[PDB]
Amino acid sequence: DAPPLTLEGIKDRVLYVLKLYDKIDPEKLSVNSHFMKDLGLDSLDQVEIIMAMEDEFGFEIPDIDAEKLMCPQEIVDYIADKKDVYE
Amino acid sequence: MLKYIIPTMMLMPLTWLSKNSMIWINTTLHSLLISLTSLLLLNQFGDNSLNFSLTFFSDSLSTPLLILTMWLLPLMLMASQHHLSKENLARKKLFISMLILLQLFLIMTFTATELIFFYIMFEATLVPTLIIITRWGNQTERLNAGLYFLFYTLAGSLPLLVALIYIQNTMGSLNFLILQYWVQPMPNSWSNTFMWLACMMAFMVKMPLYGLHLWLPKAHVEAPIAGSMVLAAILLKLGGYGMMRITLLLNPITDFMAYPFIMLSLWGMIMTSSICLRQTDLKSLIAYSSVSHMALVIVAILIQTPWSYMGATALMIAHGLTSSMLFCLANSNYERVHSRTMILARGLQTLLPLMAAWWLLASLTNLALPPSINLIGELFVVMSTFSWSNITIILMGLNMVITALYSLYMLITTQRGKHTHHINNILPSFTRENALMSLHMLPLLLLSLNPKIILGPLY
Amino acid sequence: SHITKDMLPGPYPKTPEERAAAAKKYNMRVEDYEPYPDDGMGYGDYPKLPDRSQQERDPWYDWDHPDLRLNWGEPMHWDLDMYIRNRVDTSPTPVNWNLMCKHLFGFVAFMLFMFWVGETYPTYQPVGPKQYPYNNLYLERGGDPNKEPEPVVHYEI
Amino acid sequence: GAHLARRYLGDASVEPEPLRMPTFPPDYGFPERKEREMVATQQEMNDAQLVLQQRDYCAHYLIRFLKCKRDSFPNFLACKHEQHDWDYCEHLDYVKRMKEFERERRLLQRKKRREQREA
Amino acid sequence: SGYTPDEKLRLQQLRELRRRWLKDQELSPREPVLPPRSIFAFTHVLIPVWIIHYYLKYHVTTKPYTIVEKKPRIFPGDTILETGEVIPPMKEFPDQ
Amino acid sequence: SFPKYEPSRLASLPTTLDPAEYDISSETRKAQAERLAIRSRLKREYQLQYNDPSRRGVVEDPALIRWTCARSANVYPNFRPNTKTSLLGALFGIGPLIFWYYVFKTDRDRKEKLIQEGKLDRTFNISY
Amino acid sequence: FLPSAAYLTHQQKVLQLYKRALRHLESRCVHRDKYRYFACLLRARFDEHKNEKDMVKATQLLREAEKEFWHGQHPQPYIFPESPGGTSYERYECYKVPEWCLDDWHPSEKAMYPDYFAKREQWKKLRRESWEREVKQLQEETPVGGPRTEALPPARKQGDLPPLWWHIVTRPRERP
Amino acid sequence: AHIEPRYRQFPQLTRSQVIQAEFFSATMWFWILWRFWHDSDAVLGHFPYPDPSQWTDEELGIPPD
Amino acid sequence: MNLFSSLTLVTLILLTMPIAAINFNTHKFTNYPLYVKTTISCAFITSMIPTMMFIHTGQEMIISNWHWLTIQTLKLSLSFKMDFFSMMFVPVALFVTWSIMEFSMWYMHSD
Amino acid sequence: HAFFKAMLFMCSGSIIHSLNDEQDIRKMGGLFKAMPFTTTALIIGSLALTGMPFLTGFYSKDLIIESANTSYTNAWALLMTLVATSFTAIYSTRIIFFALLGQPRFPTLININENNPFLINSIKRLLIGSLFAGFIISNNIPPMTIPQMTMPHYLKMTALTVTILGFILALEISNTTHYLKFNYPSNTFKFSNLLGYYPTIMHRLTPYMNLTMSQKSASS
Amino acid sequence: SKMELPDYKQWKIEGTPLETVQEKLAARGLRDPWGRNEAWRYMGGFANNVSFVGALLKGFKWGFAAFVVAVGA
Repeated sequence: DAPPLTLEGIKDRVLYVLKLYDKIDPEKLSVNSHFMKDLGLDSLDQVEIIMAMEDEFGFEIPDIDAEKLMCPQEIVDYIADKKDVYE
Repeated sequence: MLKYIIPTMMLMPLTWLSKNSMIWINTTLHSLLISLTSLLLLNQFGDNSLNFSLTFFSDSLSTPLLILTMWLLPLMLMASQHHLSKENLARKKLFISMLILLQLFLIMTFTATELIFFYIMFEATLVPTLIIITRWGNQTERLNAGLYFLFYTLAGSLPLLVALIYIQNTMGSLNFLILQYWVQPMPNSWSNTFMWLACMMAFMVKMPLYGLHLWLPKAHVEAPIAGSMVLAAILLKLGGYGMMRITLLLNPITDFMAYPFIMLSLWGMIMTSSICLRQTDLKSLIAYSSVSHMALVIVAILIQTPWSYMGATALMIAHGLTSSMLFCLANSNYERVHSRTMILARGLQTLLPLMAAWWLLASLTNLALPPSINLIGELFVVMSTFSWSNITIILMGLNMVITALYSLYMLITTQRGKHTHHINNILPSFTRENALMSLHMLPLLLLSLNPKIILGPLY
Repeated sequence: SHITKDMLPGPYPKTPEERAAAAKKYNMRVEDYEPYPDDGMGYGDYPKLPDRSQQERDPWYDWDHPDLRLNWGEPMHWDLDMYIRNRVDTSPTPVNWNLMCKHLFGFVAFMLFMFWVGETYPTYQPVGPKQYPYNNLYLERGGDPNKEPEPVVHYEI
Repeated sequence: GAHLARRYLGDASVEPEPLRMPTFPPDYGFPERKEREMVATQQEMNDAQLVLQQRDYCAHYLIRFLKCKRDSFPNFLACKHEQHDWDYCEHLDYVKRMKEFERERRLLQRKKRREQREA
Repeated sequence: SGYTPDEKLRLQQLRELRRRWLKDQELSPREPVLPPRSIFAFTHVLIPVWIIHYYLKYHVTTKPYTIVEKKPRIFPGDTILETGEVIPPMKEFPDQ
Repeated sequence: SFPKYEPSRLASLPTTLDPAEYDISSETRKAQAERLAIRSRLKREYQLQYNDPSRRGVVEDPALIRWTCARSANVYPNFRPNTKTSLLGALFGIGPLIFWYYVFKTDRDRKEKLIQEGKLDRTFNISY
Repeated sequence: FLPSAAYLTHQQKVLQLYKRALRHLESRCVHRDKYRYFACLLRARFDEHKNEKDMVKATQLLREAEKEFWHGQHPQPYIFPESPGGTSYERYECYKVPEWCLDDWHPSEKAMYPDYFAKREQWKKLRRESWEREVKQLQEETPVGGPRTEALPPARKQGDLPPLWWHIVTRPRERP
Repeated sequence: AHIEPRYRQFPQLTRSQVIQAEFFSATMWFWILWRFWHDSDAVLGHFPYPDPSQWTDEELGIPPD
Repeated sequence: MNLFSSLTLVTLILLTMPIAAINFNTHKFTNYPLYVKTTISCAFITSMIPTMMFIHTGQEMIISNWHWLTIQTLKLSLSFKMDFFSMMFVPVALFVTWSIMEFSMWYMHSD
Repeated sequence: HAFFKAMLFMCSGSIIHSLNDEQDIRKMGGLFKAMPFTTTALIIGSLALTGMPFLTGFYSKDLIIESANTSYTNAWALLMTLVATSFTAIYSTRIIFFALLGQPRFPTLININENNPFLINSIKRLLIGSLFAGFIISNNIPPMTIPQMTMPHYLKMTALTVTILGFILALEISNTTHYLKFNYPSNTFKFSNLLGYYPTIMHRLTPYMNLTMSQKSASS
Repeated sequence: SKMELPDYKQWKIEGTPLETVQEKLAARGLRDPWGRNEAWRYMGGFANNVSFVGALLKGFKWGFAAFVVAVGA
């Protein structure tokens, strides 16, 4: 029970499940994008996104962090911290 | 028997006129030689005891205890370094010669003929243990420990002398055969009740019984490992040996006058197994375990069945080995961390991956794993007490359940689940402690194969 | 080493200096220091805590001691040896406690009463006893080689 | 079945109690109808070490069953006709026991209710 | 709320340190370690079988009250293997 | 729609339906700030005396030492014999002892009188 | 009970309620489509009075929401098999050996793995080289006479490592 | 070299595991069909359960009362 | 029968080698799962025979030896009895555990 | 039963280690044709539960309940075996439906593999065991009791009756699970799900009482 | 460690329970779901996974032929 994770792979999987989400566009979907400034979605659907990451990868993230991710790059960084992603 | 007495004397000036890095091999080698020498003893057969003099003799109760003592000495002597090897040479020699004089009075005590000689050698067994635990008590209340120790054992064992002198000058001499072959029943006058109360109460103090068990825990949590093993194994089973001998007299009133002590022992066995489920200071759990097993011993002594005496002596020898071993493992853990507490030192399934095998083996002997001797003892005592009464088996089984639970809690508390990861000083296991474990648990399994030796006079 | 005045003699009174000393000593809030009080049960002057505290303390805080929820400096409630997880788990229950005990006692009482109703009223499929060939199968029960013949027969029906 | 429901709900007189079935004296409507042959040779039945609650009727079918099973052991599926016939004999024994039941049932019912509803 | 910049900077220094450590932990010098320096069924169902078959004749029959057999059941149409005499057959069957 | 979750000594009260967490006065904010400050300073002292590369031994927590000394050695001082202490002592120490004592007297007197009659099942009762 | 502040806030309290109710709705509802329907219905129910300028009516509706939530929770809320309470709860803790060990080996096995132990020795020299001055000065330098927080500042000054990092970096890899 | 993992699509099946899966299911069903029909009649009891004993008064032994 | 008692006692004694083997080995065998699986399979094939002999005729027998503490009017030896339950349950348990040896070869590959 | 549930546990562990040791039925939903060796294995096992007539599981369970029916019973234990056979039917069918033939709800990056010689050998060996060994053992027993074999009508049919009504009852519970209502706990749901009340009450009351008495009365 | 990313705007949800429940929630008047996620759960080798009695009817597709051959045997 050890499939190897990598940074490009986790970036692709997180961007896949963000692009599959409804009320964003596949055009203006950047890695360095805000969940507050440019995507314009609210905190509620932001924590729906946080729930999507928790339900995909298989672990909770605490609410001391769920205040303050707000961008996909720090999402990738935080699952990189939970998983310690090197071979 | 003087063939065993006089080399135990001549092992003492050995320790004096050996030098630095020279006392150790001499003492340990020659004490193991004396262990073979008393392994030669076991000849005892059939009709009676065997008389090693006009002065000494051996019952078959005395042979396995005597072999246990001369087995337990070199184990103890190797066990009592690394906590005094950095102390002075003269003080180390004084410690070793104190243990040798201690063993000498133990052999004196076990090979007794007359009960007055037995009493003199009883308190001569007492006096080195005091000096050892007070001089190396290693904690702030060794004062109170030694004080409680000596005053309980003397002031309980004081009128025993008066009762034995009274028996001496009412029924002739006090050879165990002439205590036998001439004993007549003594009716229920109150003087007989006080005489029986005096003798049985002095040995009640030395077991301990439940109302006088706080003699014990300070005297084991504030003792060095050598005095703790001496005290637990040899002194408590020596008290049981003494009551097993002197219970030959005064059988026609022990039925009428034995009712409160049995009930005190039973309810206190339940309470003591309960009290060692929740305490800290891991060293003390073995002490209250010892109080529980000795309460079961006292039930077995005051009921007077041959089944009961066979179970009693098996429980004595097996619990002596179990308690001495488990004290040695607790000393190993205290050598690891300077705590003595229970919840601090944790983990240790990863680290030291075969120390846990010895903890598991000791914990399952204290569980009374069934081929071992401890289950043989406990089982025959339960059989004899169920023939005594059709009701006491509730207490025995509830003792079994709570004994299982606290022994297992001792196992999986300190050595299961997670290291506290601020320890970072424990060394991998030395060859010495592993050798001590191997000296404990080879003879217990080898008697588990062939246990017809250790059963008592009523074999 | 260890200071002599980091031991703990005597209860609460009097209120200014002793409560100030216990607040400096046990590392607690001043007016949250609670002695038991002094009913003479021993107990020293050690604090009362909210007493459950171990299926509490939600496990994502990332404190120091991972299986005890310690933080190296809490005053450590008196009955902690009964409160290590693996000993007593006082979770907030999904229903109640009174509802639990009343429904469990009711179900077990009803099932044992129906067991008694079964015990007084057996079933049987309507059939007489077996026709044992030699005097209710005599001489092959407990013994009796020539003591007493016990004559009883069967008739074809 | 529902016979036990009748025995628990209705009148418990006319429904007979089990384990105390012999109540009425024998051959009350039979007279001279009995063989009870039992030619199963009890000494041989003890010689072959049979079981308690098998020292009973239809025994010689069991004797030949064990005999042919021992004598044809590698023929693992051999003895089935004797097994079926022993089953049929014990079926007739069970039928005879049920007939004994309802015999004593209808005797108790019709006799006692006839006498105590015309007397 | 979000991170402070100090937490972000401290956290990225820990990113670099944890990644260097974990990349060091995968050892690969192309050599991890270096060395310093019918029979089953035959032995197991013969040699303990031979020893137990030697044990179960001699010593176990010199101990007198030892391994004993609940008796082979004889049937009324058979004969005795040992000396030889028959058992009488069962009698008449009828009305099956 | 719900009987408002009566608590017990076993069922813990969860963090949601307190309902004291929703009457937030300034005193609760002050207490939470000071409690975070205490936990901050204790974790600071512990982490500075935890990550030292020269530190060989254990960190030697005074909390565990203080709790153990309060638990064992600081019982017998302090004490006064109260009505509650003496009552519970003579109840939970002497009551079960005298109860088990009387019932074993009863069982032993039954068995002694019954085998004095001789009508016991000791036709073979060897292992006594 | 949290490291950052003395309380969560009202906002994150409502947020944790939303996460818990949504998770319990997962544990209640299979087939995922009616789940998606009911999740959007719950989102609308929180959309009904999101924009209350009031506060006391908001927290009273929060308490009544907790009542209708605790009445309507699930017996087994769907805990993931990595979470505490869940199926794993440090499942492979058998091999989560701390790294203060592995230096107490015989030098035969230290000859078996040479490069790893050389690099580990320079790790420990990196640890001791910047342990006293920078780390203890940054700890006894910044805060108030009471610390009053459980965060800690980085080593943004010039060079070396942020303080108190050894038992944070050197952890088990959570699947060995 | 061995089988691959894929992402959010139906996994591929090699032919061996699926053909022995269908084989084992079909052989269970063949066994229970052949065993239900060959001799037993294990659902039934092979012998007719009678009425209450025969419902024949003046048989089984009574007097005309 | 000498064959019957011999095969039952070697079904006992085949479950005695591997524990003392790796207690005496100190050179870590690679084929240790294969070894435990094949000794359980050999125990199974030795246990299939006397059960078939049991149903074939009967011959329902007890073994009893090495009495220790034959103290009072009782005695106790190591003794076990081949009737029907202890006779022909043992192949089922050995067969089940042999398949579990296979499944635990695979399932515990990564420890 | 031994052949039976050894094969069942082994199939379950095959599924669990196939899907990254996640083990829960929620987040497992549809795994039929994720290779159907294991799905075939579990439907063999769970239909051998209650004894699809007539397999190895038929003989034991159904001759036991019919012999209990033809016995001087306690008139309540018969109804207990009735309700218990119905219950074991309904959770067998529910666990097959929720495990295998639902809609697939399990997280991505699938790593399902059973092309594995040891696992196909073990599952093969135990389905071959649990299909034949009940008949083989039950055939050649020495007859140690008298079989009844003479049952009334509607008392031999009742085994298959209860198992079929259990299948239909779990089927209609499944087709109500297809619906959408978000129903509420009615406390019999809670009594069934939460172990009802016995481990919680005993494991939170019996440790607290003996250790309340250990601290106050015994030790201090 | 490549994955090739089976990508977005491909699912296009249409899966009949999700589409009809977005119909029902549209008639309710919300029209704000999570969206096109679960079509990987509702199509592919999925999308009418067989009903429960079908897994029990699965047994005789190779079964009846073998049974008729054994009847002819």
